[PDB]
Amino acid sequence: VKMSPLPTVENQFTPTTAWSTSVGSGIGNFYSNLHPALADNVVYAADRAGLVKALNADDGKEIWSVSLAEEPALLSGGVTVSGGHVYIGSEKAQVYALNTSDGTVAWQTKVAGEALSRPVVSDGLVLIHTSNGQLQALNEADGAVKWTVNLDMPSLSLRGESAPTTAFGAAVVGGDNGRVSAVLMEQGQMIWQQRISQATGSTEIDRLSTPVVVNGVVFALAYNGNLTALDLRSGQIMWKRELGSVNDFIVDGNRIYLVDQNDRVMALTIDGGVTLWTQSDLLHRLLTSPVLYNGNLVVGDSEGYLHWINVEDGRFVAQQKVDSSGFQTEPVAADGKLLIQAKDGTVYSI
Amino acid sequence: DEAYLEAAPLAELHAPAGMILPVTSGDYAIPVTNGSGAVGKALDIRPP
Amino acid sequence: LERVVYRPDINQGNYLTANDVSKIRVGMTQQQVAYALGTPLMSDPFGTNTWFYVFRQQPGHEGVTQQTLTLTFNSSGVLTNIDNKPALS
Amino acid sequence: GLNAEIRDNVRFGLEAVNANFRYCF
Amino acid sequence: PPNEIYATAQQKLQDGNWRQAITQLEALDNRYPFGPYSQQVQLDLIYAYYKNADLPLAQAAIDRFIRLNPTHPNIDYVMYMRGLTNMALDDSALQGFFGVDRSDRDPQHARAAFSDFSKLVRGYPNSQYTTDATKRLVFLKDRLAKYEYSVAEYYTERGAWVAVVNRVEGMLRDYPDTQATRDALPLMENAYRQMQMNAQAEKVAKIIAANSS
Amino acid sequence: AEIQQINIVGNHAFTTDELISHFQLRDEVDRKYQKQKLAGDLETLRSYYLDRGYARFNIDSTQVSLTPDKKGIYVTVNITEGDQYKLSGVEVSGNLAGHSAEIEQLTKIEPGELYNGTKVTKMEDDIKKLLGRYGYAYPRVQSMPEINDADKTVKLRVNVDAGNRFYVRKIRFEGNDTSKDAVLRREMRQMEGAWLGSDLVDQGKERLNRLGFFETVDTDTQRVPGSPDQVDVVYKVKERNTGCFNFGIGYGTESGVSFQAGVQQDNWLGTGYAVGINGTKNDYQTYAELSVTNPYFTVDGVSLGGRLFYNDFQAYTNKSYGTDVTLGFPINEYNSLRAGLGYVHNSLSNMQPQVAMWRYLYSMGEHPSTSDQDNSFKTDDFTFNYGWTYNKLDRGYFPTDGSRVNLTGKVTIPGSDNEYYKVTLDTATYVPIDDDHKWVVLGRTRWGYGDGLGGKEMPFYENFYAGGSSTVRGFQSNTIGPKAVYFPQASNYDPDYDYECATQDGAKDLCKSDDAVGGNAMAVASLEFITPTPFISDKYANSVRTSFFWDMGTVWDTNWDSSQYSGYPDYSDPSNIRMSAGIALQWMSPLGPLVFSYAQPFKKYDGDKAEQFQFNIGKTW
Repeated sequence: VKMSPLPTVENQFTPTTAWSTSVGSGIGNFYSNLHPALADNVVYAADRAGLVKALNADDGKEIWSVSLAEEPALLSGGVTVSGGHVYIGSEKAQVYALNTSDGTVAWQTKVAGEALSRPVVSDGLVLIHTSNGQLQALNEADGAVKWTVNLDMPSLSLRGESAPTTAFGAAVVGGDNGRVSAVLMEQGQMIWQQRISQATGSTEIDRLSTPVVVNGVVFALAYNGNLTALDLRSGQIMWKRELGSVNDFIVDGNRIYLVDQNDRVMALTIDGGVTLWTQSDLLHRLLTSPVLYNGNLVVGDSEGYLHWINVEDGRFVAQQKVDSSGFQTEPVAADGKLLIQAKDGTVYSI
Repeated sequence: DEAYLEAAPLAELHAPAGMILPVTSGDYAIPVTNGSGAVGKALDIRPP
Repeated sequence: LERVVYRPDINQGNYLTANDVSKIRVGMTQQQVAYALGTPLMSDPFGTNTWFYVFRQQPGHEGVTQQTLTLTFNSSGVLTNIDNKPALS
Repeated sequence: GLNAEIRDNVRFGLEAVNANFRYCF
Repeated sequence: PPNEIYATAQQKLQDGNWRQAITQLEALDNRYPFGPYSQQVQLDLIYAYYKNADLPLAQAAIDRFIRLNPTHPNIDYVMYMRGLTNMALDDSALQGFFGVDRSDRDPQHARAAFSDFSKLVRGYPNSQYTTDATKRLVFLKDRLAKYEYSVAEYYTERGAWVAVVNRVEGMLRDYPDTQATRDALPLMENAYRQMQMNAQAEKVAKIIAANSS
Repeated sequence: AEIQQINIVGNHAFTTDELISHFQLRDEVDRKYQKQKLAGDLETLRSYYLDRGYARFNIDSTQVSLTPDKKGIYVTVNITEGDQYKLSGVEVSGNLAGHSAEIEQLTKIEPGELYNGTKVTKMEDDIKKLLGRYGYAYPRVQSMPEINDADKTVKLRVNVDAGNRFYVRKIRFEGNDTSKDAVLRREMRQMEGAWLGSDLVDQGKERLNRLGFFETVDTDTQRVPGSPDQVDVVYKVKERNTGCFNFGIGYGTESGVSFQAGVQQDNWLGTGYAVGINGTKNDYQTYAELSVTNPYFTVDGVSLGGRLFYNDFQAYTNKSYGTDVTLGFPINEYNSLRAGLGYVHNSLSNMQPQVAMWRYLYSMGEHPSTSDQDNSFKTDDFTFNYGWTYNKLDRGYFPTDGSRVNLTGKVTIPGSDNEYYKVTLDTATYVPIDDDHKWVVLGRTRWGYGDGLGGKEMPFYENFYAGGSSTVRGFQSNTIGPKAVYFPQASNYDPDYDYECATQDGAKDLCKSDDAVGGNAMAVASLEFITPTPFISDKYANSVRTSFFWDMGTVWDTNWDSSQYSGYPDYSDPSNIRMSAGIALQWMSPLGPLVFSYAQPFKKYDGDKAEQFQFNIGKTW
């Protein structure tokens, strides 16, 4: 219905692929927040069918693997690695708690709803969201339920119930009804709520997906072009802009890095809605969320390209293809290693 | 056609001695009119 | 030998049964009788305030079966007479 | 090869000549 | 302007092809929807549709006119044409040709026509059209009574003697001055004699004798 | 933006695929924004669970979640399961009509059955239907299962209120413009002035549809205003253009002067009579036929009808004429009988010398000279006709249920020139295999046999023929079966252009031919698979039918002298069954029925002729 352009630019650095391998079938055309994680020089990744591997981060060698399938396991929610355990959700409402040193499942429980979100491990509890608006905290010891809260939602869209951001014993979550809420994590006690966006076109307008808290300042945005800066202990909004998307955003260096719902690349200041620059060469071409790696901004897209963006002005630093099958999920980086998985099982380290 | 001009005269029934005829329905009554106008082929039915 | 030609069974008139007619008494109002037996299908339209209750069946090319009840009311709507023919004769 | 359908549900054909027509009731 | 096309259509109506007059009038109806002649054009289309046997459109045009002209100095003409429009749907040229008596077919159209003419006669007693409407009403009253006669006659052959009695009583209540009731009365006498209800049969016999001639 | 998957959460008794298999929404061979199908699927899922005893089954919520950029839809339902409950019994109370023995009997269950919501609904309909048979028009029936959780059992409480009786005051008809009222009032089984029953009124719809005159019959039971216990039953019908007037005339310098004309109507000016007039003339053949049928001579169903016909052809020379009269009447709701008498006179002359014809002629005492065309014969036969029929079909144009049987035959009356008998049997059965009656299985068979009396052969012009668009599709009409065997003379054709074998020079021995003679016995059968129209404008959706078919049939010659003619194919062997297959379309056009078909005669024998693209005016089914 619309043209998808490509740039014609020099590949300044021709980034070298360090290794690649595949894990089973992979994600394919199913939209989910399934992504790898890296800890202790071990890369953890999973297939939608249920195959989960731990790989050697330096050469891609398989060091551990398990199958959680019987119907398939339908593993989802990504991989969260914290302390001695790895936690994975599922579309069957099951939550698998595995150990980091041994992939034998420590326990399995159910959360009464699809676990289509990233589990968060903090303050002794594992925080899991569900598509039904039920937010639940589990005991990190045996998976026991500690508390739940119940939110509402319109019958409209998939938002992913973006994972909570925790601070000072509480957490902030973005509800798919369009409200940001703060809850006390020791009890499940609601602290405050605030609305981000409203419209007369409530039937079609989309809602919140990932809140970020920096020095007590809350950043949040909704797909329906609404981005705000909020207080951490109240619903007070400091400033608002007509900005938002479904993808994650990065806050660092006193700057906010966004990828717009329309695939525009945008940067703003931390102290307000002031725009620093935009880039449109990828506009209307599905982009992944940004990652900051060795000082550069890196994004992928649906055709297998990776793009190295100069964080100063948005200037394109490099254009390279790694895997022509296309990227759908979040690229990740840590401790100098940039890891990414294609839309299929293939995992690359650049 | 003019077949409507051949209808038999509406010769009304009379009651017998004793028993009364059923109560006349109020429907299909025809008001008494003068009948002074034209009928059939003698009537000009063009628009005014 | 028309006896072999099929004829659909014919029902005529209102239904009557002993369980209902045994309840009728002189002194009932027209509303009470109409309630007990139901709306008459036949009456005298010629000025006599009377109702005719007729139960007629002719199934199977069999003999005619009929029970006849005649109810006579006064000008006030009060039943004054009952005439019940249990069979044709 | 002359023909006509002068009215709905009426058909005529003319066409040596083999003229024919149909009405249905 | 509509002047020349309308005048041409009028000459086509007086003598000529009614379909050309209709084509011209429809062109004027679409080209000048609100012009000074719009009402005359609508009245002429109603007439042309009646004359050309396009009765579904004469009915639609009449209802449109009535909605647009709930009051009009010549609305009695429109009602009179409505009555003729509905009475025209009773006849059938093919059934007519062979001399078949159509009285037993669906009578709903005759009742609709009757209602339209009754409203015409009652609403405008001084209209020049009430003489013809009176003749229409006299003819139609028998058109409707005869149908009930045919049903009453059919039931005496099957033996539904209760239906016969109630059907004729209904006729007697609604059509006391038609020929069909005077001819129907023996059907009631027979119905009251096949059942053992002689007390009522004598009443009927007295009615027949009183009106015999 | 299409649905990518359907997820079920909390299901343990059934698998995802088993439950999805009953939905109208599917993600595999996609649909979008189907709100009505989602609602239908949720109701279906609830009923599916209720049918297995899960009395506590509850659906807590559903979600429809659109993916980014309208790439797809996720559908999910939240399911809470209970347990399976046993039904302990049924307690019936309330204002019963005095027929508790039947009300209780209809609701009986066997101990140990699991609760089933559909059975409860059936029990309710079986009580409303029963009360609707004695004359209670508007009963109220309600039920509520009492749940005993400790014992995992239920007990059903049924509350009945019979209401009161209703009577029919008038039966009125609307919408018939041509058919006489006396036609519609012959088909009502519910009489005015008597108690109502729905089992009686519903038969009027079937009777009128079987008549075949109307496109639809819409019933109604409108209540009388201002009356506590009376109903006005009204039938609304729409008449189809029934029959046609066909005329054409031929003229030219090579064609000469000829004509063909006729009139065919199943309903004559709407009076219920069926008539048929046909005639045609040309320079070598004349034909005329007249028939009339009155379906109602008496009010109880006795019917009368008959016909006269004449024809002749000059080349052999063949002239015939005759008349017949038939009387018939019903003996119950579905069966009827016919019988009648007729007379047939004919003559033949200059008959071509053939073995099949002459064996018959010899059997009567005739002695034509070998290969001598100078010959003649005359026949005057008196015939007795009889027939039995059965008809339980639901419709007149495109049947969907029931079956039809037509057993007919005739015998010679002693003293006739010929002595013989002939019997035929048509059967057809419709079996629906879909609740919407769009997919139907249709089978048809035809059987027939004839023979003589006293050692005589049946006259050859009464023989059966098979093949053609009406009987076995794909063969040239009247070509299936034995062919004429010719004798080896002094004709007006011998000089040239004649049939060589039959000439003085062409042959001195017998030969086979392509000229069909039919035979003494036949059997034909076909199977059609009736399917919905792939696509057509709604206007014609109910006027067309499509089907696939497989046809077979065979005709064989009894008394074939296989020993005297051993050098030629033995026509006594019935096993040479002809088979074909193809596709057909039927259309009820404003001008009458048409049938179009294409077939391939995949199985054929020596002498068979093929014709693959056919259509006709069937006047059958």
